[PDB]
Amino acid sequence: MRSRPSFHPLSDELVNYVNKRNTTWQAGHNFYNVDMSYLKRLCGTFLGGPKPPQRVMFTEDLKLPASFDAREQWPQCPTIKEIRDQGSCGSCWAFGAVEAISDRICIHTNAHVSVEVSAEDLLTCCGSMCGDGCNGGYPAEAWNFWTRKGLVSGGLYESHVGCRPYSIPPCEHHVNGSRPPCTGEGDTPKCSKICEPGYSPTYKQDKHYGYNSYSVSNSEKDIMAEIYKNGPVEGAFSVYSDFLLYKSGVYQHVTGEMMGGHAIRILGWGVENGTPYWLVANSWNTDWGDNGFFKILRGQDHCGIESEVVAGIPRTD
Repeated sequence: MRSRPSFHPLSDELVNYVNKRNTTWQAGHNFYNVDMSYLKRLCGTFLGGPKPPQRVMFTEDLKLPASFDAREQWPQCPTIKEIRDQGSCGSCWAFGAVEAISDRICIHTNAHVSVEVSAEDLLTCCGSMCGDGCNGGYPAEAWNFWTRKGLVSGGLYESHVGCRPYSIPPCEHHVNGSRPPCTGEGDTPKCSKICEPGYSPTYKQDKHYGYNSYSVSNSEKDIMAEIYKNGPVEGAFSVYSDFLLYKSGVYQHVTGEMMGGHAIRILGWGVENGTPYWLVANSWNTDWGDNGFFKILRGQDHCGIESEVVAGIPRTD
């Protein structure tokens, strides 16, 4: 083994090609002046590991809709619209986890009470359990740590929102070459069991605990029913070099190298011109894709999209 890290990103010919082929999506340049170490740490999820049981979806007598956008169902739970940034930290497994966890609280805690769960608290305080912090991690075990120990509040970098807000700064990858090259590097922040000054409750007071962690079957129908009945879920999929260039439409892998495994948050679905899809949000800001979101081919375990859906339900009262 010998992973060769370097640079010289996603060409134009890659974009141009993806277009001339006429797949269900159109490319463009998202990352500019970025180091391939960046693009890699961006995809920070290992695939498989410790699948949590199986939410035996009671599907039979549940006339699901043809299309659905969780942002439109629960409009009072804004966490659903929010797109985050993992920085050059393969903290995405922690991201899909807390992004959804955040929604579901507002949804199950009486669709009326929002809080941004700290991707920092989980990223830094979990441990081998979840894996390697910014170097990759197990989505399954994020949910599990939530249920296990809980997660305090904590919004975007320098947002000053919550117990522990993400201290890892984002890089302007979607812009200018005059600034510093975005090298995907750094280390995992140290687990500081303490909220920032200004915010009250304390840390222990602020910890939100889940009730259980579970796997949604590998079934389009089942996944749809988890999302409809309980809100967004967290999945994962293999990122090929062509995906980083996604701009709009329904993503279907055409060309590209197997960059790595990256986690996600599925919040909806639909059909875009005879092309069924899943409405998913990313952890690489609002400049990538369509306002941070992208649509991937549904019902074909495309890139493993429907094979790692883990979800959880919060503890009542």
